[PDB]
Amino acid sequence: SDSKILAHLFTSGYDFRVRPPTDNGGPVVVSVNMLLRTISKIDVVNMEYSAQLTLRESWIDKRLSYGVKGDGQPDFVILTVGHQIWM
Amino acid sequence: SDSKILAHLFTSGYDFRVRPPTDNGGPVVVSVNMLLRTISKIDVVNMEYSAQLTLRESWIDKRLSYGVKGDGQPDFVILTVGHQIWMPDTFFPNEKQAYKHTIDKPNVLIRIHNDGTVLYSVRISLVLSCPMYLQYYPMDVQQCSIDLASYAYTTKDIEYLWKEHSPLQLKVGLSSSLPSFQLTNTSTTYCTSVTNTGIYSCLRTTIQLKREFSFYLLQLYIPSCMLVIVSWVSFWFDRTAIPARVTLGVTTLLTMTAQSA
Amino acid sequence: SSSLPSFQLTNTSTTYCTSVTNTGIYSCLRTTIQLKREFSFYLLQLYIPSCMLVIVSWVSFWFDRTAIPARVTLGVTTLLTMTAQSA
Amino acid sequence: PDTFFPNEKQAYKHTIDKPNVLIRIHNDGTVLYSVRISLVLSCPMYLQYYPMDVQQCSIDLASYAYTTKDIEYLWKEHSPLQLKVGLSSSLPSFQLTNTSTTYCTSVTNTGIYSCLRTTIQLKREFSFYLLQLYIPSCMLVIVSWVSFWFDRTAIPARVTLGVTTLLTMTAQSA
Amino acid sequence: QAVVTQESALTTSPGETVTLTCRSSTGAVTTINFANWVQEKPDHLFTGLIGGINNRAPGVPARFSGSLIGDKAALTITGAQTEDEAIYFCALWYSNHWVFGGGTKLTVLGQPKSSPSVTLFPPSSEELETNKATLVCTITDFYPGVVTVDWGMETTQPSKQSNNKYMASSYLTLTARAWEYSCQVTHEGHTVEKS
Amino acid sequence: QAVVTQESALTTSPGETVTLTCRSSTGAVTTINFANWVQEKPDHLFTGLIGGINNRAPGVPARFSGSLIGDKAALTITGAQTEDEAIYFCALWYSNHWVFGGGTKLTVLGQPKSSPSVTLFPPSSEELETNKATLVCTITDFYPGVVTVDWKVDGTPVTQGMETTQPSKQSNNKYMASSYLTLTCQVTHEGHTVEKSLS
Amino acid sequence: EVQLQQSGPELVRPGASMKISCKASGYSFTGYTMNWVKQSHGKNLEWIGLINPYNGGTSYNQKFKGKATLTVDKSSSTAYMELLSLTSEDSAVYYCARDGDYYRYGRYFDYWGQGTTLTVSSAKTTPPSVYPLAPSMVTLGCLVKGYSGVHTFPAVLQSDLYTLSSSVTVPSSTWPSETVTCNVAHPASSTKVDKKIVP
Amino acid sequence: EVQLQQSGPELVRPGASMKISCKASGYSFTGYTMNWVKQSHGKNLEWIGLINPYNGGTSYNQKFKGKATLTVDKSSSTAYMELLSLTSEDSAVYYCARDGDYYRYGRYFDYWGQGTTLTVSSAKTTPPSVYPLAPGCLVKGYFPEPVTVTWNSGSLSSGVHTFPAVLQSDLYTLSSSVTTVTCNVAHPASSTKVDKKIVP
Ligand SMILES: CC[C@H](C)[C@H]1O[C@]2(CC[C@@H]1C)C[C@@H]1C[C@@H](C/C=C(\C)[C@@H](O[C@H]3C[C@H](OC)[C@@H](O[C@H]4C[C@H](OC)[C@@H](O)[C@H](C)O4)[C@H](C)O3)[C@@H](C)/C=C/C=C3\CO[C@@H]4[C@H](O)C(C)=C[C@@H](C(=O)O1)[C@]34O)O2
Ligand SMILES: CC[C@H](C)[C@H]1O[C@]2(CC[C@@H]1C)C[C@@H]1C[C@@H](C/C=C(\C)[C@@H](O[C@H]3C[C@H](OC)[C@@H](O[C@H]4C[C@H](OC)[C@@H](O)[C@H](C)O4)[C@H](C)O3)[C@@H](C)/C=C/C=C3\CO[C@@H]4[C@H](O)C(C)=C[C@@H](C(=O)O1)[C@]34O)O2
Ligand SMILES: CC[C@H](C)[C@H]1O[C@]2(CC[C@@H]1C)C[C@@H]1C[C@@H](C/C=C(\C)[C@@H](O[C@H]3C[C@H](OC)[C@@H](O[C@H]4C[C@H](OC)[C@@H](O)[C@H](C)O4)[C@H](C)O3)[C@@H](C)/C=C/C=C3\CO[C@@H]4[C@H](O)C(C)=C[C@@H](C(=O)O1)[C@]34O)O2
Ligand SMILES: [Cl-]
Repeated sequence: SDSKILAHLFTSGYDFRVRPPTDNGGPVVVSVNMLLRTISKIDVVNMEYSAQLTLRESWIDKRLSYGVKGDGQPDFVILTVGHQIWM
Repeated sequence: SDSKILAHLFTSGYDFRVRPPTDNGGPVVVSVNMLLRTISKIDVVNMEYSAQLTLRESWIDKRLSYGVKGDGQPDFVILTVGHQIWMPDTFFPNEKQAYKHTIDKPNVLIRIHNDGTVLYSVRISLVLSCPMYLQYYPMDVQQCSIDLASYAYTTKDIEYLWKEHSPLQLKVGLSSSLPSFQLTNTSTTYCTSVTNTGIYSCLRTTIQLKREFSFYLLQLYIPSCMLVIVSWVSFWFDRTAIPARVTLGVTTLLTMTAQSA
Repeated sequence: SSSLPSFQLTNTSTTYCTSVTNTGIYSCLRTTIQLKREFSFYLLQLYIPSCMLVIVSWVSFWFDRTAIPARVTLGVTTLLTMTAQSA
Repeated sequence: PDTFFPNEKQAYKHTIDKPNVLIRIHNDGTVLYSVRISLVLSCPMYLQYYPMDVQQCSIDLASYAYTTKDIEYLWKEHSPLQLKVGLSSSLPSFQLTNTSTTYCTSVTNTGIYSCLRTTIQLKREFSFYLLQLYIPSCMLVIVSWVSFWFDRTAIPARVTLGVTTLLTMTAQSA
Repeated sequence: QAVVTQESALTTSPGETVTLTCRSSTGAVTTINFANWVQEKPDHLFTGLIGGINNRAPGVPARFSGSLIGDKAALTITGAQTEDEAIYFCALWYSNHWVFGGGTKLTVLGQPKSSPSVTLFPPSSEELETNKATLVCTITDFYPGVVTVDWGMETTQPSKQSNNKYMASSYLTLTARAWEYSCQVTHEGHTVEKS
Repeated sequence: QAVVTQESALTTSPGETVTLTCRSSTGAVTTINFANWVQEKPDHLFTGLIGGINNRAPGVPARFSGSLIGDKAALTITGAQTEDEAIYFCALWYSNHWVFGGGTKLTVLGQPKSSPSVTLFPPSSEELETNKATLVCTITDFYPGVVTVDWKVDGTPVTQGMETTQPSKQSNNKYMASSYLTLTCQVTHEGHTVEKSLS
Repeated sequence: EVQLQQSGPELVRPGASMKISCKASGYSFTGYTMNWVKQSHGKNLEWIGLINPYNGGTSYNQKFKGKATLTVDKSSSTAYMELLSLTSEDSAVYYCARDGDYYRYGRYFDYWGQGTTLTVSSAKTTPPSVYPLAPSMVTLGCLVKGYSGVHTFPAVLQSDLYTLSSSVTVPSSTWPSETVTCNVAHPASSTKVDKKIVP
Repeated sequence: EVQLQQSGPELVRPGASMKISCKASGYSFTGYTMNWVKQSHGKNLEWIGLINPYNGGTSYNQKFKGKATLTVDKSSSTAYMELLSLTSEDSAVYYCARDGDYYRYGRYFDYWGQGTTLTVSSAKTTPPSVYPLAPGCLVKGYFPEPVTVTWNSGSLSSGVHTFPAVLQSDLYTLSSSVTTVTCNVAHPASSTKVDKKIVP
């Protein structure tokens, strides 16, 4: 199922080096979420601080759509190792 | 034999990217064992501590079963280099830094039992964050934890459970490499949480560290009493020789400051 | 906040920092945290002990003007200590 | 052999230019393997006699995946542990008095693993503690005595001595 | 899909030890089912008892205890009490959601048992005229409040009376043409039946 | 599979030097066999002597010593003592488990050799009524206590239905034993044999 | 003591959508995640979904994906549930049940609310259609449709309307020798009918 | 001084399972790993397996994989051994032997226990059938042990040899020789004290 859906997406001609297409030629819009886990070692002498966070990026890549409307298929498929994607 | 058994398993169509199948579609259950080797560098300023442990994961992957009932074949075959296998993408949520040991051959072990049961063992050095509370600082107890959980797989695909018997073990030479504290108690718990990306299964081991007092007795309390007591021996000098009294009272006060600093 | 003992993370903001450079115009986000320095430490390690130090220099106003050795010993020790503390 | 160092906290192989390894395959099938390795090992120390103590630090070597049925370690028969000539000279603070070569095979939950253990014995050099601790403290105690020879009327002199030597004593210990 | 099964009802006296069971249709109840037990007192009062791994809700009496007896989840009340009389739902966790059971109606005995007084009424002429036929099988004076009607049908939920013997009514719906019959009530043993 | 072999029995006088050997069937005893030696005094008293690489148990006398003479494990008692008289088992380590030998019965001679007194009884007519036949062959007054019991029925040697007891110290510091046969008696000792038959 | 107080009962027409609340008090609201359970006459208890107050995060039962929308208002310590495209099947009692663990998911229930009764109906006032029923002591029945021994049983829901009967045991000697009748009133319809029970 | 004291002797019917103990004292119990050795009449000594008290870890002889289950109770310094599906072949003496090294496996034996004798027989309490041995006595088919024998009601006590008992039919059987004359047998397990005269 999932492994098959992934296979279908990359069996065709897909280039992770090519930016995702847009309807009006506009730019790829990347929505960003950010989760701070810890903020530590606030150095006043060197004026810097450390921080560990979780970056969360979300964009649309029509080339990767498999279910489209779906409603018969899994909402999302987890990308497994060995499949390149424009990021 | 072993090399042949391995060959048989991977000659067919096997995908290390595909989660192991289940009988009821349930999640892959990963049993976890944890062996603490050393707990060191307990930083109170940055509130973190280091620790080297051996992670031990065990799940079932029917696709990997070769002997099945076996009893004619080897109980388990050691997984050799060059054979990929689906593994729980576990990470340590409260880890700030982490290293695997790779001196000579990498320090890992993977066994594929005949029934498809997989054993995974790996040495890992960690630097974990441990928020500390110094309200009773000289005589306090801190509780530091190690959190373990899957990163990509949610509650429907992978579920962690502590091994049934002795989930957390300590190496014999652990307390001896930990001079400043006394590892009084340990606990093994679950920390599964519901996030914005889904519900993720999570384990949490906890050690309880009691701060050794002998140091603070000798370097803080004793010398302060000895310092206060000196300020009293000026009550026995004649009230006419004030220079002596001030010299005492002031030197003991100044020293007090330094000590606290 | 529990792993951040020395400060208090009072406010956070989410903003844009897109800029025009020599290689082009690049889109850019910027999150900002506001850190308020905890005072309890500076109260106990700086202010309190300095008042306690200044106040000591006053108890020499109550020694007879004939016993100057006592006054100098106080005034000088408190001044020297003041220096060390600041250092 | 997938050997690792059980009590190693950090470890590096040397790879400057060509990697620092050597593998020989003798005609009979005997293999020789030689590699430089830098280690940071944990060595629990006991400071009961701190100024004049001896510590014993060890290096443990054992297989990680292979159990007792597949791989067994044994120290070379002749001179299993050797020291380079310029070792004691790069170790100024201690004196490497004794070394031993032993086995530490243990039975774990994953099986019985073969294990070697070399041990060096470090004797702490005393000259430093003689000059920086003992001598100066005697010289400090002796000064507190020269106030027994001042007239009992001049107490300011006695207190100045007794207190300064006591305060200094504190600092030194700190 | 998956479905959870419980005893329709159980009976026990004050001080005894009763055990409710929760059965999974897909297989044996394992730890990853996180068997939960919920209690429902009269007037829609729900509260949790056991759940998760081996934890319990705040205040849950010591007599309540969970286990995995055989291949299903169990809830054992050691030393049943009067107030312990309620409806107990168990919930199993299947992958990403909860599935509740039918619930078990635990009765802690207080009054002597009573057989159900049944009476089966035929469809009157007014209904026949309407072209819709209705049957009524009224059940009065029984204890505890557990009866099972067996003949389109639709029986009402047990409701106590003035004499503390729960009562209920059964409705078998038909059409006048289909009309052109017997009700049997099985109550904790024998089976009263009338045609 | 693999089998460990030892001398059935050995003899030595107080002060002499005796050597027990332990043989591996798969090949020569190497260091990875961790040849162990265990002693069994009368009344089931086991204690270890040697084992592992080249270590010994707490208290094991200095006269005991291990080695790999030839291609098998050895246990040499230099200056045998009276109390040293016992049964010695050697155990070899094969990959993941121990395999014990038959054990060697070391006798420290404090008594003159004594040939066995073999008596063979005929199955009493009494027990024949039970439709069963049992031949008894009592062996007494021998030393050292190590006899081999072989039966024969009409020339041919008995292969099934035989059971002999382990030699046991009797009153006079000599050993005794019994041997039964099952239906519906030569004894080897120190070299010579004693036969008692009946028609 | 912790308390979860849910909004009052609601009556809404099909196609519309209403939102019930669950005001929490007596605990750190943002520390425990909230469940929503649906108890309908037709079926058992159903688990709708859950929301983590602190996190905003939600997880729905596939069944109610798109039917319910869990939200939370931190300021007022209230949990809300939207119900869209309401229909007949949505007529039930909706409980909210807190999770057991403190700032982590424990998968076990603590405290529930008193429940909120939601009625989704599209039928206007209708007069009760009364049909008499009849077969020591003889029991007589009276049937109300589509709206000593006095036993009125619960009211079902037949075809988007209600229906209950009424038993009444009396000495057989008072029937039909005496007129047994049953009064059927209905305030909302302003209609009272009588049906004489005849043999 | 170190000591390993094992549980008493046990008699159990086939199909059942019993557990023998080995209480250690006189040393840090958790520092030395324990072996279990089986000494049966039929064969030599067999090595069952070993357990590391400190670690919980175990390692069984392939032969006893599933027959024995080694465990340990740190609090009481005791090592236990379970024996499942007991049969005739399990009738033996089970010793426990400590390993030599301190907090490490040395592969050499220190101290053993006094041993535990396990008897697995579905046999019924049976009195001895005594037959005369003329050119000795023959206590036959008696269970359970022991049995005692005298000559001439105790008189003739010189030159009497009572031989070890044997398990020939699942029932013990021993004889006793000597150098009128009658032998007296006294089975205490069934209160059977039969005498048989010795005639030509
Ligand atoms: C006695 C204190 C008064 C104030 C005296 O202080 C002075 C002089 C003035 C007073 C009379 C000065 C003081 C030393 C003491 C003399 C003390 C010793 C010679 C030793 O200790 C004694 C007492 C000690 O038990 C308090 C006892 O340990 C027992 C009992 C304990 O349980 C109560 C138990 O835990 C323990 C395990 O076993 C011990 C065996 O023997 C010696 C150990 C003390 C060393 C002190 C110091 C070493 O470095 C510290 C630092 O560099 C500093 C700034 C000051 C020093 C000091 O404080 O110096 C210092 O803290 O005398
Ligand atoms: C009182 C100050 C004058 C100068 C006195 O100083 C001395 C003697 C001379 C003067 C009379 C010396 C001074 C201590 C004080 C006595 C103080 C205490 C015993 C404690 O504190 C008091 C007051 C404090 O509130 C100022 C109060 O906290 C409240 C109110 C605060 O809000 C205003 C609020 O934030 C807080 C949360 O709750 C507290 C409960 O109780 C004690 C806590 C003080 C310890 C002081 C020190 C500890 O290590 C410091 C360092 O090692 C050093 C060099 C000097 C010490 C010192 O400075 O020693 C030191 O800074 O007396
Ligand atoms: C003599 C001690 C008394 C207390 C005197 O102290 C003072 C004055 C008061 C007392 C009379 C002060 C003291 C110095 C001494 C004078 C000492 C020297 C000029 C030198 O040393 C002497 C003696 C020394 O042998 C003790 C001897 O080495 C021999 C014998 C040794 O075997 C016993 C053997 O190991 C060695 C290999 O060969 C040496 C050749 O010559 C000089 C080396 C001393 C330096 C001292 C110090 C240097 O930095 C230290 C620190 O910064 C400090 C805080 C105090 C200093 C001090 O302690 O100063 C200090 O520790 O006098
Ligand atoms: Cl000064």
